[PDB]
Amino acid sequence: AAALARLGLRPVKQVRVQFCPFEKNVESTRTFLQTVSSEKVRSTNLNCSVIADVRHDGSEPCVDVLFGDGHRLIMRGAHLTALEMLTAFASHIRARDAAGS
Amino acid sequence: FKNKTVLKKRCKDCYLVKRRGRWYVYCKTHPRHKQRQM
Amino acid sequence: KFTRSRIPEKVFQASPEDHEKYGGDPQNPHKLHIVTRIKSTRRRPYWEKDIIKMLGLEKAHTPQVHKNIPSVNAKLKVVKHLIRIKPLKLPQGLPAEENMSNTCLKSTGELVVQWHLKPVEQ
Amino acid sequence: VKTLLPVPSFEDVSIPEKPKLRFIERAPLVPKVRREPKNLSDIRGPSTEATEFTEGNFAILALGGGYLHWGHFEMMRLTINRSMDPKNMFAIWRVPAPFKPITRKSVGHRMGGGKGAIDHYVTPVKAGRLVVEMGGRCEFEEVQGFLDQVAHKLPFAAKAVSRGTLEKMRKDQEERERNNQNPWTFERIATANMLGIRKVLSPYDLTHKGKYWGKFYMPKRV
Amino acid sequence: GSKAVTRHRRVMHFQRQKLMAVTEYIPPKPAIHPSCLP
Amino acid sequence: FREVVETQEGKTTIIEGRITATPKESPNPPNPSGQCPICRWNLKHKYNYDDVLLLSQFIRPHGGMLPRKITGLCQEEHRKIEECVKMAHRAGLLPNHRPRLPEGVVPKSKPQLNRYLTRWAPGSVKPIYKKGPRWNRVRMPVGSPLLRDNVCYSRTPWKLYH
Amino acid sequence: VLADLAIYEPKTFKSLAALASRRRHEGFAAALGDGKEPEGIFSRVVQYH
Amino acid sequence: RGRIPGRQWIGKHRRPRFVSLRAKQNMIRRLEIEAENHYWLSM
Amino acid sequence: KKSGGSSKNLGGKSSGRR
RNA sequence: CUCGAUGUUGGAUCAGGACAUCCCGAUGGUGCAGCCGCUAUUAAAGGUUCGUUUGUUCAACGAUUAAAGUCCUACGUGAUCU
Ligand code: FES
Ligand SMILES: [K+]
Ligand SMILES: [K+]
Ligand SMILES: [K+]
Ligand SMILES: [K+]
Ligand SMILES: [Mg+2]
Ligand SMILES: [Mg+2]
Ligand SMILES: [Mg+2]
Ligand SMILES: [Mg+2]
Ligand SMILES: [Mg+2]
Ligand SMILES: [Mg+2]
Ligand SMILES: [Mg+2]
Ligand SMILES: [Mg+2]
Ligand SMILES: [Mg+2]
Ligand SMILES: [Zn+2]
Repeated sequence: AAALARLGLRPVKQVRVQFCPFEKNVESTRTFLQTVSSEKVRSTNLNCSVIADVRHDGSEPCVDVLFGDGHRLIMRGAHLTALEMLTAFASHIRARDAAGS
Repeated sequence: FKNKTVLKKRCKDCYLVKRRGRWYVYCKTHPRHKQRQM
Repeated sequence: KFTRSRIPEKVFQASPEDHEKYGGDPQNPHKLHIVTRIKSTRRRPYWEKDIIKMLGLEKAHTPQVHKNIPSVNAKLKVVKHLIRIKPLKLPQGLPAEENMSNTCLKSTGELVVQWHLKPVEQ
Repeated sequence: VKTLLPVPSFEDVSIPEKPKLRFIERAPLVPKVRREPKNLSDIRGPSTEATEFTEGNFAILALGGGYLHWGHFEMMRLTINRSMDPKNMFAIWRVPAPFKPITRKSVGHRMGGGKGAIDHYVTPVKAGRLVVEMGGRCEFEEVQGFLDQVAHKLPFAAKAVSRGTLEKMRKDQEERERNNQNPWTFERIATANMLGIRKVLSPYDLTHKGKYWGKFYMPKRV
Repeated sequence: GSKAVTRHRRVMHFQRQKLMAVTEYIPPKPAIHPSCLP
Repeated sequence: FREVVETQEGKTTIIEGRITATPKESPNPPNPSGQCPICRWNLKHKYNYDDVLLLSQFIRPHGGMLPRKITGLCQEEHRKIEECVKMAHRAGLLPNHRPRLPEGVVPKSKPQLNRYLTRWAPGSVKPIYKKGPRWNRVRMPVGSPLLRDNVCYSRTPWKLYH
Repeated sequence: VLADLAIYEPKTFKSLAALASRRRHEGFAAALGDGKEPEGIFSRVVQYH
Repeated sequence: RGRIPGRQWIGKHRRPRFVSLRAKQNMIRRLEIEAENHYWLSM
Repeated sequence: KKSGGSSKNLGGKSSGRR
């Protein structure tokens, strides 16, 4: 959260974290929720919604990020680590922010 | 950079790195902490 | 100051492990030593020089036979670092008058009473 | 559930009335007149006095021989009295005040003309002696920091120790002597004068056994 | 010559140097490294 | 092993991960009691910098070392292989494990010097301008001291300083 | 004599080299063995008395 | 460069001499002879 | 060349009595 | 070592070398805004003044200079001079 709080959530408009907690492949996605739901990260931009959608459909976990530019980032966490998703999420924040300005 | 026989980290932001065959202390927060192994 | 060296008596008390290594019998001690000088008396104190002469060891690499008795051993201990000590072995017994002239001292320390200079038919 | 452990209690420990190190004088009360020989054998070989703990639990061990002049005592006193907690710590001297007189000849003069005049005094120290002893309601990690700082400034190889590390140090040396795989040792060879080796050795080498050379101590020697 | 106790480490007679070299501690070596066994 | 693929379609990026084929350790190791891959196959003290068939199993596709927690090596063997891999790269024995170059980068032509048993990185070493007397000679290290215990088939021990 | 043989009797010298090589290989075989093997044919020593 | 002060093998500062492998083996070989001398002088 | 001192200890030159 | 002689201060002349760099080059740190400085790393290719008094080496002083460096060379150099 410290590393992600330095960069901020300024270009981000929504972050939706979808997982089925009774499945066995959601730990990375739940760890991603823990980091982005932190008060430090969330306080960098109060206009960015962070949503946790819990399901019991048997579907694979997903992280759907909507930026203010209108672009989307979909990270499927069934075979991704929390570090990888946070690294990719940081990279796209570092890019989309430059495009807007 | 001050030459030192014994390298010591002076703050939490100092990091030890071995470059060009010798150890260095680098610090971005306080550049005065920079040290070179003698 | 450099002086004569007193050797503790414990140095000359053989342990059971030593008997296995070297093959001597504490209950049947050998009678005679084979003594050969293998070191120079140069750069050694005069008292060591003097004892080497007394033992007849002036010429290096020349075996001399000596009695294995306390008095002789006392001299040998002074110059133990200059010599090699081996037990004289008599596989065919002592030489007799008939075979006095046909003896040879082998490198094993065995004094044989017959020296044929022939191969063994065995 | 991180497992917690009990902590030692020092409530049973007592603190003296003057925990700090007393002042050491440059020269003894009455100045000496009789000039003494150099007698270098007072810093040579193992120490036979002040090798064990008496009151405290922590000390600075001497790993070599040397002479402590007054300048060394002031460094020890000030550094220790400043870094210690008087309420929970106390320190004592394990070495006497400088008593051995050291003569000097006036600068620029030639050899001869008698002996010089007494210049200063020193305290001889042998290897294996405790120089300062500390104790009180404290662990080893608390005092070891500034004790090693003092030990580094001594004129001989020194090191801060405790009742435990000193004991382990000694038992580790005995273990090395027992499991030594080398069939040849300095003691066996020297005592039996093998190879006539006593012609290059000293009479003291019969007791030092190759662990001591002049004032230097070699702990890795068995 | 120099005295038996010197401020520097005095050079040894060559025979004594050899004596020291030949009488160095040799640690017991296990047949199989203990870390390679259960 | 696991691959991570980034597919950008229009305005939407999709990051996924797939599980590819994974190699399996050969069956029936000669020393099942062994505690790491090296001693399980009786390889301790019996490999060198040029044993790329061995070394290549413990490195990443771009030549980097793999963590000790993943490979299962002990600290001692892990350090030996690490040094052996550095020497293998410097000797040119791993031509298909080169560093990743970003698009548009073509290294300039550099002088080719054949070398082997190279302990240090070339750029970090200074010339020996003053060799010193015979009794205090400055030596040129060859090989690695980590391999000092390797099986020696000659009566002369490995010379690590030339 | 060995130097003379090398120059003027090279076939005899090669035989001597072969003999030495054979005796050398027998040494290795013996050293590797645990005493089970009998002595090498060329390793047998003629005893005198 | 690399001069030894005064004469090489005397005095305070000397040329250092090192112990070679064969110097060690030579010494050990004579130590074994003397050790055996001790034994045969014990009976 | 500074002028030096002198030893203040006289006598003590007797030979051994045997 | 040299007294059946290894010529003894300073200067002139010509300088060889070390770098522990005075100036010029490249860098890190700074209680480095800038202009000036201080400190350290690297660098010995090139350069490093003229005068009054003093036998002086030095020192003081005048006027300059990018700078007026520290040392070794039989305190370099008298079969070259003084
Ligand atoms: S545990 Fe056997 S070599 Fe690593
Ligand atoms: K010290
Ligand atoms: K000398
Ligand atoms: K003269
Ligand atoms: K004048
Ligand atoms: Mg003396
Ligand atoms: Mg000389
Ligand atoms: Mg008298
Ligand atoms: Mg008299
Ligand atoms: Mg003449
Ligand atoms: Mg010049
Ligand atoms: Mg420099
Ligand atoms: Mg001159
Ligand atoms: Mg001339
Ligand atoms: Zn710092």
